[PDB]
Amino acid sequence: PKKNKHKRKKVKLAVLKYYKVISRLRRECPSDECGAGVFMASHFDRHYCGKCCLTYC
Amino acid sequence: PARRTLADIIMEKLTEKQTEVETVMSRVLEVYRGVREVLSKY
Amino acid sequence: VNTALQEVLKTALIHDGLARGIREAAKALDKRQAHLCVLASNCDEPMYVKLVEALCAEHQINLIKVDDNKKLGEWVGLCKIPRKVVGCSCVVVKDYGQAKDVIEEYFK
Amino acid sequence: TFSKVQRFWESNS
RNA sequence: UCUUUCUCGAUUCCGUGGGUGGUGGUGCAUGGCCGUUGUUGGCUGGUUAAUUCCGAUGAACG
Ligand SMILES: [Zn+2]
Repeated sequence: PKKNKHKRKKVKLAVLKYYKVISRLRRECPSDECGAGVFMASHFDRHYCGKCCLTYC
Repeated sequence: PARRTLADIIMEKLTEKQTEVETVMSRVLEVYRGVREVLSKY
Repeated sequence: VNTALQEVLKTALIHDGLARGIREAAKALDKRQAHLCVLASNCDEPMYVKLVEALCAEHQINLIKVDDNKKLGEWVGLCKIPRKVVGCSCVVVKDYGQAKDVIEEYFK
Repeated sequence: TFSKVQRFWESNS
């Protein structure tokens, strides 16, 4: 019943999904503190901003 | 009329004194009191 | 041309302006705060080695190519005293602090 | 002679 | 905590030691400090039956 510590998934080339070749493949969060690079997590029903907890659905 | 004018002048002086004193001296509450009571014995 | 770039990366470490790593490099590039970029020539996977100059051309950012990545990493301060030697393949200098003018005329 | 109403107006110890 | 990628970036995290160990428990010497083996003076506020309640707010002698 020992509780194993959570391990972060070491994903290969996390940078190489928001750009082409130019434009932003993901959305940009329109808040004041976040923008110009804060890409927007696109889950199968929603979008989330990972810094200031913006929520769109 | 002179007494009324003197009273008006005194009222203006009192208002000026109040302004000078003001110059010289110079829904979130409920929910944050609730989270205060929550975190007091959290 | 390397000796005229070593001093400007050193003063980038002095003023902490440079952004190490591909993620911070791209995040400095799209924010239009970038001033120049440095790219290692030893990149096995090719789908990112062409993205960096595409972003630099899109944001009008000058680029320097260096042959080594471990040597570039130990120049930009990724080693401690050295036992551990780890290097970066790309780094963007956002702002500077003699040979910086030499580099900026080599760009032209 | 004024400014006593403002003196008693401020209620601080 | 189990999925799905967004962000923070050296503030790091994996393994093996019969090697110490430290937010440890405990005794001794150890420096400071209490208590221990007289006499005479000296009100903005709401509240109650009420100088009611809470609330701000000194001296010498042997
Ligand atoms: Zn954001």
